[PDB]
Amino acid sequence: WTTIYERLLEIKQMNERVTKEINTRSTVTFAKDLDLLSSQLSEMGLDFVGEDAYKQVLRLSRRLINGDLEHQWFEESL
DNA sequence: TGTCCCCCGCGTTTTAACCGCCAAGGGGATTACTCCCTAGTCTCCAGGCACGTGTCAGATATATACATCCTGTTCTAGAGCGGC
Repeated sequence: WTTIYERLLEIKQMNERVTKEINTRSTVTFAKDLDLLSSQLSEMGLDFVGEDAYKQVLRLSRRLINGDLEHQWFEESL
């Protein structure tokens, strides 16, 4: 329990920085023109944009325990 | 018959083998729609089969000729003996 608690503390302490990192993810428009952005997790909804990172990680852990997340995709998302 | 070197029995230390556990994602298995081509005939005709036959390559034949193998004779090297 203390190990899981400290892991989630490590998640939450930098959460206020990563949340504004993905919220202000300034995608360059030139790569938008000829389609080089990584849209692998954007197709099935594993992206973190427009939403708090900790709550999304909580739902991700819930579905990861549920066994319908295709583990390596959750690995790449993290 | 001998030998010696090639293989077996055993001590030690790694080493990957098997089972313990977890996902992954191509992939075997199943179901369904549909579409091509293969089952089944009609007719025929042109390639395939039975018959007939001139013929041209193979076999028989034999003196001739290969052709290699066996054997006899001679050449040369090696060991033994005798003299200086």
